[PDB]
Amino acid sequence: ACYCRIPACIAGERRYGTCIYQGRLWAFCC
Repeated sequence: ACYCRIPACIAGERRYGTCIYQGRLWAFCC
């Protein structure tokens, strides 16, 4: 399962779609 976009190990994969929730997008983090 993928989490949201947070200043973390965002590398590896980059999600194109963005999640609008409280102003926080979801990057591909695993």
